[PDB]
Amino acid sequence: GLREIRIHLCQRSPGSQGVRDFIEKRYVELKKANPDLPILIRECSDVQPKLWARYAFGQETNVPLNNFSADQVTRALENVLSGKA
Repeated sequence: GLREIRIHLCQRSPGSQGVRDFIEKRYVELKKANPDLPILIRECSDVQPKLWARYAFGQETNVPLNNFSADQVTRALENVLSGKA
């Protein structure tokens, strides 16, 4: 629903299991779940799990999604990116 999603990950600061879940368990699944969702796993940048989005709405998103769980992040991605922002 957008131009790009770049998860900035790393292991450095506050992280989550929901994030981790997404990262491992849900990665290939969100890649298939949201076909039109560019998915790049990125490295050390800020705290830890930020959601970079650069939508085709042409808006920015770069945010610590530490508080959200595996499915919910992927669905929230769809929420946000296919038509939240």
